Amino acid sequence: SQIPRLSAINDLHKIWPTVEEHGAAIIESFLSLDIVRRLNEEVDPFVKIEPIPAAKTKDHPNHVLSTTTRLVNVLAPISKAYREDVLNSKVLHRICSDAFHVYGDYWVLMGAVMELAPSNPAQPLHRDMRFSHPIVEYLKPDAPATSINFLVALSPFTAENGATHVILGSHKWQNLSNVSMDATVRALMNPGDALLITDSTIHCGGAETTGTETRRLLTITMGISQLTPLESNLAVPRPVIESLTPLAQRLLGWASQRSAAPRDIGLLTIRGNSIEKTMNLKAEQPL
Ligand SMILES: CN1C(=O)c2ccccc2NC(=O)[C@@H]1Cc1ccccc1
Ligand SMILES: O=C(O)CCC(=O)C(=O)O
Ligand SMILES: [Fe+3]
Repeated sequence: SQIPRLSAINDLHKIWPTVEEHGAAIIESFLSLDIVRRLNEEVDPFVKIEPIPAAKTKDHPNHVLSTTTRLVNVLAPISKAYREDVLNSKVLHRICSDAFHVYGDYWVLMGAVMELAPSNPAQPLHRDMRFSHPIVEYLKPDAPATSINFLVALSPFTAENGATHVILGSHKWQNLSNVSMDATVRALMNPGDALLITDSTIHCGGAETTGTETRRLLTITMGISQLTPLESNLAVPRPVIESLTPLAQRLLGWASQRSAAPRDIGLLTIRGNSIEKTMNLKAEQPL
């Protein structure tokens, strides 16, 4: 049984129901190739200078990722394509509002480019969020997913170059005794395609077997606004913030947030008023 493949335009309403049922779907042409090109060009130098995940100069080293992984997050100050095109993706927002409506507003838990060096080994099969949000393990097993992960190919995903592994249905597994690479299927994808999984989907990056190809992806973990993002936009220059849409501002933590509770009293408010109202935060002011 293979990962279902859906069109970003044609099949839009089918995407989240497909993930909710099977734990994974491939969104074909999630980002256009022109956006992929621009993202790539804009993040390239930051990828090249990024040290190892656990670099000694970091005061929050990532000890989990392999030394042949590079991960660059807080993309808004680096990439116009990301902060305009990606953060405003209609497809992305329709899926997130489909996924998160029971909880409320959602935001970017982390937007990162990952680049894997040739011969990068397969990651251990895993669910996300367990090195950041242990609260998630305490959720009842039937609780709606509180985060999801769009793994967007910025270069080709093939079985040979380490395309992601997923276990279909594994987001509903309580008993993990059956986890093995035996149960996986691959996300074979063209640049701009996205693999969409939930925080309970068991998955892993694949083994890069060519010894030559450098695989790159954009991972967008979207999560309910009641959960703290893994990354901070607090240091993004205010001019950059004020060039965004209000929606993009909210996604980066530069706006207040709402839950779905009928009498919701809000998140990140100030004596009854929003961040953006208190600070008189402008939007869509070009640089
Ligand atoms: C550790 N880890 C990340 O760094 C990561 C990277 C991109 C997007 C999400 C994310 N969150 C995570 O929880 C993963 C978990 C993991 C990663 C590699 C091997 C085993 C487990
Ligand atoms: O490399 C991949 O395709 C998967 C990345 C991943 O699962 C993670 O880093 O949490
Ligand atoms: Fe993962």
